[PDB]
Amino acid sequence: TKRGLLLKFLILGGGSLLTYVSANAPQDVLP
Amino acid sequence: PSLVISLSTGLSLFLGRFVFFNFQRENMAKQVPEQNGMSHFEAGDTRAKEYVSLLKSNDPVGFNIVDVLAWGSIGHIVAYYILATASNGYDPSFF
Amino acid sequence: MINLPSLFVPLVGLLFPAVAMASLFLHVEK
Amino acid sequence: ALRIPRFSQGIAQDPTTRRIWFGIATAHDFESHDDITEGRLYQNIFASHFGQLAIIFLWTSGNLFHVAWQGNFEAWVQDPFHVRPIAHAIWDPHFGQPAVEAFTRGGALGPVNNAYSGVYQWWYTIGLRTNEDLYTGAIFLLFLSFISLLAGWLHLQPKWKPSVSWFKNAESRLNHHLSGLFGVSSLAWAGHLVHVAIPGSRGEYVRWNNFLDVLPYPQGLGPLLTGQWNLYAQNPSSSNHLFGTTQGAGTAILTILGGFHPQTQSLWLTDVAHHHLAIAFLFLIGGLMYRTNFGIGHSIKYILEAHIPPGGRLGRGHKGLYDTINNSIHFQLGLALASLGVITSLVAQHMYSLPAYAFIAQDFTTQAALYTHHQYIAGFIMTGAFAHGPIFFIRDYNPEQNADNVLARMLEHKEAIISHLSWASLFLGFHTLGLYVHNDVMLAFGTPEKQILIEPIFAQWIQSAHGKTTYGFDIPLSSTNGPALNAGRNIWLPGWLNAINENSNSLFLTIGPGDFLVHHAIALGLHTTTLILVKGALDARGSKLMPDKKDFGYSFPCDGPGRGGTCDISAWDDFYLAVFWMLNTIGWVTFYWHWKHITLWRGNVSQFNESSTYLMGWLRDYLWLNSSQLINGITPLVCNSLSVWAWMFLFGHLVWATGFMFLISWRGYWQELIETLAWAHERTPLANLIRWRDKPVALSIVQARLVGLVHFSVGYIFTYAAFLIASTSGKFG
Amino acid sequence: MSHSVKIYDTCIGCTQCVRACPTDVLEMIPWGGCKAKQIASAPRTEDCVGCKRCESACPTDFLSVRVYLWHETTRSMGLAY
Amino acid sequence: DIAGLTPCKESKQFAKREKQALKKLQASLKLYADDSAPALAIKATMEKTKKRFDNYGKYGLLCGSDGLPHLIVSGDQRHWGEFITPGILFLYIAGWIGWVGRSYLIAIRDEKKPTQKEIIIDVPLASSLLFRGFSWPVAAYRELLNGELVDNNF
Ligand code: CLA
Ligand code: CLA
Ligand code: CLA
Ligand code: CLA
Ligand code: CLA
Ligand code: CLA
Ligand SMILES: CC1=C(C/C=C(\C)CCC[C@H](C)CCC[C@@H](C)CCCC(C)C)C(=O)c2ccccc2C1=O
Ligand code: SF4
Ligand code: SF4
Repeated sequence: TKRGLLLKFLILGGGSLLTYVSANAPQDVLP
Repeated sequence: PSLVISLSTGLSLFLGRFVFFNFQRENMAKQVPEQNGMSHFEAGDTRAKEYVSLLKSNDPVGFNIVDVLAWGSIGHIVAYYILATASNGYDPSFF
Repeated sequence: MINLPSLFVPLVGLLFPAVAMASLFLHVEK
Repeated sequence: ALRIPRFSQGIAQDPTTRRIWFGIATAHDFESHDDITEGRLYQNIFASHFGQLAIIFLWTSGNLFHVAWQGNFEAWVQDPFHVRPIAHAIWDPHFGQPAVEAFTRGGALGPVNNAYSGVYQWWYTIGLRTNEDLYTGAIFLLFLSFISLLAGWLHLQPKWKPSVSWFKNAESRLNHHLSGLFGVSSLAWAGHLVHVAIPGSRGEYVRWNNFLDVLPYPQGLGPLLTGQWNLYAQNPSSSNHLFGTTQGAGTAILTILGGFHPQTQSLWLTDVAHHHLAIAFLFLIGGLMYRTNFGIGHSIKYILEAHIPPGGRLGRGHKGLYDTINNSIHFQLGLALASLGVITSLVAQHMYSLPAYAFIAQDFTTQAALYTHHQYIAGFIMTGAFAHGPIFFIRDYNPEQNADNVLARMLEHKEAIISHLSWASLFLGFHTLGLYVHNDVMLAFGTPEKQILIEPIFAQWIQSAHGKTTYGFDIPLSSTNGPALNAGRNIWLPGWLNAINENSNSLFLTIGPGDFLVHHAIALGLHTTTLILVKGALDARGSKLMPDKKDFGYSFPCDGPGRGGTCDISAWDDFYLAVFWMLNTIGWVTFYWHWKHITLWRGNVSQFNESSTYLMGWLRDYLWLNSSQLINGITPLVCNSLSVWAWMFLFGHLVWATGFMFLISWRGYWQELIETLAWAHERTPLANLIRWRDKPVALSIVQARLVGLVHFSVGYIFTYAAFLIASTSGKFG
Repeated sequence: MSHSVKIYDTCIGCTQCVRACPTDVLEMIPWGGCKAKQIASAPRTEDCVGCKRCESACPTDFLSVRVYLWHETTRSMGLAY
Repeated sequence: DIAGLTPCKESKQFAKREKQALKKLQASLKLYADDSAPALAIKATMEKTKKRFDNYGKYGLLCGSDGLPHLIVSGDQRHWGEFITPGILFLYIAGWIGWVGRSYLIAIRDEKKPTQKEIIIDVPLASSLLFRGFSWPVAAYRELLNGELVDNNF
């Protein structure tokens, strides 16, 4: 609801934090 | 057994047939005719060919072979040297 | 820190795709 | 109803989905689509495949980059015993904890998949060794593969010319290439192997520091320029060698001497270099053959023109084949394809029996999934070769400009050409098939005797006039002596081309009636495959049923019913139809090696002998014997050794089968229920208003002949991919 | 082209010969002498789909038409819906 | 003689084939026909593949390993009629299939409406143009290449 130019922001942001820490982990619990 | 220098003698038989014309008439490259820039139409698809120009030195520079190829091959390349040898030079008969 | 080189399969096999399946929906429109 | 796709126009405002697909498959068809000029086009393929070379180095870079920090090398260069090298680390969150089970392979830590490409024995086989000494690869190749793009642009920018007419010379180029390129491209290679590699092979290292200080000898290039060459080849290598570490090394580059070794098969150190040298005169002597302004040599017409060997007095012309191979660009990309196609197999059929690498066959896997990615392709070419030489005939070509002229007459006297082709096949058909059912009716029937089985005489024959010093046999003038060579002897054919029978790796395997069939069934392939490609080609122009089949020639797939009933009668759909037999030859052939090899390794050879002379058995032992390993690899009893492969192998059987739809479906049925199935949405709540931007349709009437195929193919080619590997890996053999 | 498939012949007479084909072909345009004197190959073709019902009947003695149009609307394929 | 081994006069591997394999044909100690008059493995089927003893004729016949016999036919040592003898035979028989193909065909295209006389058959097999084939001495080997089917008609 300030949508006035966005979405590009939420697709680096949100999707670099559903995947940055989301894949990494400090002591596996492996594949 | 092998005349190895039978044929390196032999191949610079022919490319001295290359020492040719850098010298004798006019410029380079029968001066770039057509190379860069692109002869129209005639570079077009084509030209030239001439079954008639296999002469000129057939007779003269067919000697070029026997040059290096004689006295400068199996007969110890230029023994008549000396011309500044001290930062070294020699040069010395491996033969 | 210990044992952590896992980002070049989502950024590629996952997120790079996001970009283009989004982005390249430029074929539809832009 | 808007406007989009930025090159075509009919495609651009087509309201359906065709809009999309047909966009992503007209891209590369420059010659004639909106945006084009003979000036545009040429350059629009030029800075295209400068976009090439470019993608080949981002490939190679990473090939040398999943290797240098893991993926054994300061291992496998300690001694390369047939236990599981490495490509790269497999990493998928779907993996079970049997991440621990093989899949995870010995030396390295996390799971991996090992080099079945050769790279691993040529990054090594030209020296390139130490794991502190090694980590270059991308670093260069890539500080290269970017330049590959720079011209792309630089030569795309008008100003500093992208060159237009200059694209139809020849003479100048190819008077340049087969000297400048190849010749010095050799040479310079001859350079490298020799200063930096041969030393790295038999002898010792080369240190990143010195390059002057290192001298293959004590007293330099010595004579050499002194025409005296010979005394390279004396005590060059040895045999009590220990490959890579001198000691019985000796140091005199070049030879033809010594030969095979239980410690490495592979062409000798030197020879791949006097050769690389040796040929590098001929091309350099060859380069410098045509004009390029100065005023010597040749015009590429005037030695066609009225050249002609059996022409002269046989009323059969030769007019400007130049301004039609030159004004064609398809003739071009199809004499290009083939040569490559013929030599892609000459590469890959010589790459065995003569592999030039430190440990390869005596590897026997990488050796068998590398003859074929060079048999697939190669076959895969040939077709495309034959397929851009039936486009020349339609888009380009020019009956009034080629006539009485020997490219015509080829058209004109064509009905014969396919017939005396088809007569080969039908003969090569039932006659192979008599011999193979008969051979299979007789077994089963209890009589292994009665079996029809011709020795491959003219085969083994070629070889008892070589080195196949198999169990004696004279031959009138030869005997095994009296006359031997006389003119030849202790020079040339020394220990080499003297592998003989060598049950292990003799080069030539000892051929019998099992081979007098496959060898006539690879022959029934490229013949049938080509009656269709020769035909496909020999009238993309038209014929009786469709006389005026043109202005578009190639892919017009389909025509109305009536006349006789007319169908896959575009030169594409014969190409389309061709690719099945290029996928059936390039199967019988590859199929053949392996069964042979397999058997000729960790076991017998009698096996292929009395059990390839028939057909059932080709299915039973091979096909049915030798899958074993893989399939009980998902096993009700946990994931064992291989699992990628067998899942691939059933991914193999699906992608295949699911071709068929596309192939027995034909747009009509599909479109129509989509007519009913697009009465849904429109008539159903919580999914109304909701507009498509592309109108739901069923695939084009050419498109699906493709997609079933480009589907038929992967399945098929992804099945053997997984098959052979999944069985040449335990083996046994 | 945009619909360009040649059914032409030489008689272009249309009695017990050919009529079939959704809208596309409002001919009978007598060229000053061709026997039953009605001629050519089409009228305004920017209307209908891509049949070869076009020949199937009454000669084209050469080819006969089919799909070749490429540039292809929607009203030109039943399905723009 | 050539690549495989020698004929029947000796061929060890071949011998073993004769014996095990067939004779296990045996394999049925009895299986009742002590006197009985049907079940004929017993008599021939063996003996017809079998009394084919250390004789089969004698044929030469090369026999490789496993001793299944291979066919050279290069016209030498013994083996000539494993292709030519039954080769010219294939030629002669065919060609007198199609010599008459080009005959109960070139005899029709004439008279009055001749437009499918061929779905029925005028003289069955041709039984008129029949022997034209054995009644080929020379024949097409001249008259094909000179006249009739003459380059004209080419
Ligand atoms: C569609 C397929 C394609 C693919 C994916 C491959 C893949 C492969 N091929 Mg291959 N090949 C193909 C088509 C393909 N090929 C075709 C069509 C042919 C026939 C022409 C071949 C003939 C072929 C041969 C003979 C071999 C391979 C080999 C290989 C393997 C080696 C890796 C490699 O290629 O690095 C490629 C490396 C480069 C591109 C860089 C090297 C190029 C050098 C020569 C450039 C020299 C330029 C130099 C700078 C100029 C010097 C001038 C100055 C310094 C004086 C790899 C598996 C090799 C193998 O067997 O592995 C075991 C080898 O045997 N291929
Ligand atoms: C080395 C290459 C060579 C070159 C330089 C060209 C160049 C060209 N070809 Mg061509 N071709 C070649 C080899 C080559 N070809 C071979 C070997 C074959 C068959 C053996 C063909 C069969 C072929 C056909 C049928 C046609 C061309 C056409 C063309 C022209 C347009 C290109 C195009 O349509 O692609 C655009 C394609 C795409 C953008 C991608 C769609 C391709 C699909 C089928 C994917 C293929 C399978 C794929 C690898 C599987 C999916 C991957 C999977 C792992 C998911 C262009 C002049 C066209 C033409 O202009 O002729 C009139 C067309 O008719 N070619
Ligand atoms: C295994 C398969 C099957 C068979 C038997 C054939 C056979 C043939 N294909 Mg073919 N084909 C196939 C699958 C098959 N195809 C598939 C899947 C495709 C791709 C979808 C193609 C695509 C293709 C193309 C493009 C062409 C062929 C051609 C041919 C013919 C080539 C000449 C030849 O090889 O010898 C002759 C035939 C054989 C050896 C097969 C046996 C035929 C005889 C022996 C029948 C047996 C008689 C029997 C006792 C009587 C039973 C009948 C009844 C009375 C009970 C041949 C008839 C070409 C052609 O037309 O050549 C002129 C060429 O056009 N094929
Ligand atoms: C192995 C086969 C292949 C597949 C997958 C299909 C699938 C289908 N065919 Mg079919 N068909 C085939 C070969 C195939 N066919 C062949 C060879 C022929 C003739 C020779 C036909 C003749 C035919 C006819 C006449 C009809 C069909 C119909 C159908 C549809 C039936 C409804 C259905 O259950 O689909 C959905 C289910 C599947 C396709 C199977 C599951 C697929 C798995 C692998 C799941 C993958 C999904 C997952 C999200 C993947 C995404 C991952 C990402 C990496 C992409 C279905 C799409 C009919 C139809 O349209 O009715 C609805 C119609 O009756 N077919
Ligand atoms: C119910 C069936 C099913 C189906 C539909 C298939 C289908 C297929 N299998 Mg398959 N398979 C099956 C069950 C099935 N399999 C089972 C139960 C097993 C045992 C686990 C296998 C083991 C298997 C293996 C090991 C292979 C396949 C391959 C294939 C593919 C061959 C592709 C082709 O077009 O022909 C190509 C077929 C041939 C060229 C001939 C194979 C048939 C053999 C018996 C004869 C050899 C040809 C002969 C010697 C030369 C011609 C003689 C002639 C000139 C007279 C095909 C997709 C192969 C593949 O990857 O395809 C490339 C691979 O070889 N299968
Ligand atoms: C009387 C017979 C006749 C003759 C003289 C020929 C002759 C020829 N045919 Mg042919 N053909 C025939 C009948 C005949 N055919 C029939 C009935 C068919 C089935 C449609 C074909 C299908 C065929 C094909 C696909 C091809 C040929 C080709 C050829 C040529 C190559 C020969 C070859 O290798 O094929 C061997 C012959 C056959 C496969 C034909 C089988 C039919 C024979 C057995 C007919 C037997 C007589 C028959 C019963 C007539 C009744 C007798 C009557 C007097 C009462 C050659 C000119 C090839 C060509 O064009 O290259 C020049 C091409 O490959 N033929
Ligand atoms: C199923 C089927 C259809 C229907 C069309 C369908 C089913 C299209 C369905 C789309 C699928 C689900 C897309 C999945 C493909 C993915 C791999 C994505 C493709 C990405 C590309 C850009 C490469 C036809 O139109 C047709 C036409 C002519 C002959 C045979 C057939 C036929 O068999
Ligand atoms: S009937 Fe067919 S002119 Fe005759 S072929 Fe042309 S439309 Fe009428
Ligand atoms: S042939 Fe074409 S123009 Fe004629 S009716 Fe059919 S679609 Fe219309």
